[PDB]
Amino acid sequence: ISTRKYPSDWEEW
Amino acid sequence: IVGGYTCGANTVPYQVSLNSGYHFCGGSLINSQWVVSAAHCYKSGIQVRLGEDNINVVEGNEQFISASKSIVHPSYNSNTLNNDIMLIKLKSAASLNSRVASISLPTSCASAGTQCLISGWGNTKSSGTSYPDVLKCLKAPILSDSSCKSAYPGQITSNMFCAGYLEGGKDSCQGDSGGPVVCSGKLQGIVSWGSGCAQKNKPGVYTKVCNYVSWIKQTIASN
Ligand SMILES: [Ca+2]
Repeated sequence: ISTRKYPSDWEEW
Repeated sequence: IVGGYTCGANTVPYQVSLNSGYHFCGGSLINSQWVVSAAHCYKSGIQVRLGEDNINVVEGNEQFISASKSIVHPSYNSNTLNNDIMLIKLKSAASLNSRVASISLPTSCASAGTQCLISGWGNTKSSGTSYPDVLKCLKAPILSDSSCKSAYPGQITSNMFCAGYLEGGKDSCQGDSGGPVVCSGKLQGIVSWGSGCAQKNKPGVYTKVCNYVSWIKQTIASN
């Protein structure tokens, strides 16, 4: 929840 | 960028968009063939988009170049975010012009209170979502190491620094990762992480580029 990638970091796991 | 302003077209000529069928991260052009971004922005297939202002419209200053190599720091840790840096080699050299230009690497680390320019196409809201078409900018100071550690106890390594505003309201955000923090014409930081965006006592946390200059140069020379 901390990294600043779009849409989020967790979304890519 | 929350609480920033519209930069103006091509006023940040080293800013790039990393695209995987959509914008997902920023980056900084450091020579005609190489970009600096965050390690957590790695993907296997990246198209680098240089010269962008409106990322949703072909306006005529763009250059779209595929990445040939995307090189994450070998000591990057995805749990702690230490060593959050990546080098991207372009498949062909960009054509450098007034709208597509490199940014210098630092010769020394920056001090607390130095004002920097942070830019990107990330979210412009601190609650909910609103993504811009055009590039946004924020002027923000580097904080003292003690203030940074006090904001994020147990989490700040020697490869990170904080910049921004402890009162909240102005920060980088999702979609800004990998993009530049430029201070006195040098690339000092890479957008990395924070707790929420633009929240009180939770400034942005940035990779400390001055710790990597030798690594960058050697990686480029051997690739
Ligand atoms: Ca465009």
